[PDB]
Amino acid sequence: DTKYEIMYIIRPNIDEEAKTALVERFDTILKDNGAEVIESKDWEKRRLAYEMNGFREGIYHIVNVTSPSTAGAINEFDRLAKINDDIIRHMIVKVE
Amino acid sequence: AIKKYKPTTNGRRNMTSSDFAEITTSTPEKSLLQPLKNNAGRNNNGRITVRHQGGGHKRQYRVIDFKRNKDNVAAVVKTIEYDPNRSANIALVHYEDGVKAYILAPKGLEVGMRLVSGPEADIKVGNALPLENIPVGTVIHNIEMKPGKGGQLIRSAGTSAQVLGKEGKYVLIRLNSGEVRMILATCRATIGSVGNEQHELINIGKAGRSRWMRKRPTVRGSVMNPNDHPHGGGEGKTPIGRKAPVSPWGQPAIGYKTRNKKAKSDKLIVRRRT
Amino acid sequence: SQERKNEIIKEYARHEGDTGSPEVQIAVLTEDINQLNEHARTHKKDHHSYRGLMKKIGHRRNLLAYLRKTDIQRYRELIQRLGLR
Amino acid sequence: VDYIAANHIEYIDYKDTELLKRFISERGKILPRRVTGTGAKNQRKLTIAIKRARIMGLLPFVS
Amino acid sequence: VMTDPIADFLTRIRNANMVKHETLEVPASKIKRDIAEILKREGFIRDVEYIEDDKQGVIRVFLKYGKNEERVITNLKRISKPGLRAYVKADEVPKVLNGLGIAIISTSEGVITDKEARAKNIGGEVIAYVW
RNA sequence: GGGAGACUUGAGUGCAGAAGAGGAGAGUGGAAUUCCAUGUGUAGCGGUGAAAUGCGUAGAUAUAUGGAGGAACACCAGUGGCGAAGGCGGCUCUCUGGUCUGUAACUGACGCUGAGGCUCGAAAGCGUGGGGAGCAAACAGGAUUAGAUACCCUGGUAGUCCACGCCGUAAACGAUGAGUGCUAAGUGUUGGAGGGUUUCCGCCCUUCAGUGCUGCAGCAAACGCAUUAAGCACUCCGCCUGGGGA
Ligand SMILES: [K+]
Ligand SMILES: [K+]
Ligand SMILES: [K+]
Ligand SMILES: [K+]
Ligand SMILES: [K+]
Ligand SMILES: [K+]
Ligand SMILES: [K+]
Ligand SMILES: [K+]
Ligand SMILES: [K+]
Ligand SMILES: [Mg+2]
Ligand SMILES: [Mg+2]
Ligand SMILES: [Mg+2]
Ligand SMILES: [Mg+2]
Ligand SMILES: [Mg+2]
Ligand SMILES: [Mg+2]
Ligand SMILES: [Mg+2]
Ligand SMILES: [Mg+2]
Repeated sequence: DTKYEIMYIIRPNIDEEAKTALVERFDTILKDNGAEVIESKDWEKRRLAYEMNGFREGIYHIVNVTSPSTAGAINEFDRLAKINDDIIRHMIVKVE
Repeated sequence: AIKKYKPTTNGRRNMTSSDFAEITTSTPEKSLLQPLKNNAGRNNNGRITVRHQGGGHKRQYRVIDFKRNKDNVAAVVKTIEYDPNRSANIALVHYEDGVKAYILAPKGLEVGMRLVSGPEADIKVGNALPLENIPVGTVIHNIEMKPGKGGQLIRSAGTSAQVLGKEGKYVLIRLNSGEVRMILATCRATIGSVGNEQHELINIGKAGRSRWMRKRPTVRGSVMNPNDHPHGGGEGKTPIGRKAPVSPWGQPAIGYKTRNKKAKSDKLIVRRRT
Repeated sequence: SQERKNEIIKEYARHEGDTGSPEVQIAVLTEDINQLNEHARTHKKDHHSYRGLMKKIGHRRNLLAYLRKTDIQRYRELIQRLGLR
Repeated sequence: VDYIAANHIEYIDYKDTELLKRFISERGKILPRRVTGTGAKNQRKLTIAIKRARIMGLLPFVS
Repeated sequence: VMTDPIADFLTRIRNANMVKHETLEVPASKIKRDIAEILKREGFIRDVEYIEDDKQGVIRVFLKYGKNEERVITNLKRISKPGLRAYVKADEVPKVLNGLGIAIISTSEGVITDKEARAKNIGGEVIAYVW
């Protein structure tokens, strides 16, 4: 399998329970599409080096995952994350 | 795809048509067929009101569900079928409760897709949602201008529109024509673009084929008599010989805009094109 | 896949532990050639990868030529097993 | 001195913004490996990590 | 790929001789040994020895330089090549430098010099000239 | 040369590692330009050797806020890397080729070259359909000039980008075919490998394969080439036989 790391920025305004619901929704997306969510953490809450979508602040949440390369879980996360408004920016990188 | 005919005859020469590969059956739904008569461009007065129409092949109307307001259950795409009345193809879909219907076939539609309608529907090709629930940047079709009236815009083969943004109770849309305008957010649309994108590339090939498609010959005004057309008359071939080319009823034909100047939709039209 | 390569090595091995041999090499080359043909059919414009495929094809033909030169019976058996011309 | 080598870290996360900040000049521009005394291999890895950090907003593009 | 180890042997000798190296080494082959021993008994090369390894063996040649480091071997030349073979009849055996040099020939009587070949009145394949 | 054996060096596979703008597909980030909208704000801005065209009192340039969208990927960056060549530089992921270094388990000459064929092949160009900010043949205007169908200036269409399909040419160059072996050193640098140290980092020694520079013998008409030969040799291929006409 291949190991991915997904760090995405939730807009800072979000409520705690809304944030928790969003986190679990995206974790469910990964699992159902065929990935193995081996870790999901709320990494930090940081100011942005530059304004992103008009925001200078955000909540960085990390998700370490490991999925078959052919599985479309990563691709589906990209699609749904891009569509969703809460998440500002998502980075998916292979981790060796 | 488009198949080109070998030049076995002058008529057949340069002719092209669609292979109809996507079409999966040639047996329309008896339940949804309705009769249609060829008006041949004649109104209740019986006068020819629109020229160059009539003749051609007999057609049965297929009842398309432009409303897509059955949000209760998903509809499974049973077949892709050819529709004589529209450039796009249609899709027969079964609702899990047993209601059969036809929809426009979006680009990429496949038999077995389980489409859904309503606010909770996912953003998938063929699903129908109110415009408010469609994320910006989405490509859509079968847009309705008045809620509940059914899709009216973006229904020809290969056409598409894009959702640009929201404001107030309206949603900004770029139409296939390139015009940018506001549309009531409560209106619905279908995710995707109209399939059969290749339709425009067909080369009709011969006059008889136009006749099949119900187009009667078009006669240039320049070869009519003066009492028939403003361009008529004159010895030999003649130029326009007027201030500008005009229709048979004197309406200028090149660049003269005909949209009503006090149209109520000017408030909603943001940027015009065409 | 390394796992796939090992399994095919075992199937066509002339004897125990035989990795390099006309039979094993040709079979592995054939599998990669078929697999890479699908990739090329998907990516018509991947000319660099396609040259790799052509080098593989040439190498496999050379091995087959050598094998037919040496042992015709093994050559006939191998083409039968692998469905080659 | 190759600071990366001295620290003996063969994995250069694009999240260790503190680690990255010691390889960029003011204005956010990246420093030459000849300036920093580091190796070529680690220089390439630093470039990738810094660029990833910039795209995710951890580091500034300019200023 | 190497196509004429005999020519390679001759060229190894020529290059080593040109730089006045004391010794040289070559992969061992029967015909190479025949040429080496011919040169040895003709006094061109100082000494010859053979080593056995697990590839094909090795042959080491110690070059001969006269007084004042003068080169004994003026040059070597490959006559018969894989591209074109050179066969000479008994009366066609050549003389290198009017006999001062030698011509190594392969015959049904073995690998012999030009003098020996014409003494036996047999032809063969002219492997090389040396002088 | 032919037949029957044997061998492992060449060749390839296995196994353990290394780097990389190699290719393809779909996404995505920031600076800038231009344009759009609206503030502020008034007399120019722009440009040249000097000018003028041009834009600006219908309020320009500038200026702040955003918005739009096209293209290229600053810094890193390096006779650095990769590719057979053309060529490949933002980042991510999917697919994918090749190369190098070890080990020596495997096959046991299976190799080299390669007419004819086939594939790839910068830029421009062509076809269909897209897209189109900047730049820019053509072209327009202002200058220069004896003239200026130019150099210069202000604009600017095709094109430059994308998908598909053609086209098959370049100073497509190292103006140096490929394979192999041999023949002083010195010094850089790329990716590995081993040892001797070193607490580690690191430094010393050996070596594999690139990449530079310097430089022996040798070669050369000279210029220069010199283990990345144009030196010493063998194999195969392509090609040359005074200039013009061409
Ligand atoms: K998003
Ligand atoms: K025709
Ligand atoms: K139709
Ligand atoms: K007509
Ligand atoms: K007339
Ligand atoms: K690879
Ligand atoms: K074009
Ligand atoms: K070196
Ligand atoms: K002549
Ligand atoms: Mg008409
Ligand atoms: Mg008439
Ligand atoms: Mg009239
Ligand atoms: Mg008239
Ligand atoms: Mg007339
Ligand atoms: Mg081009
Ligand atoms: Mg030429
Ligand atoms: Mg070197």
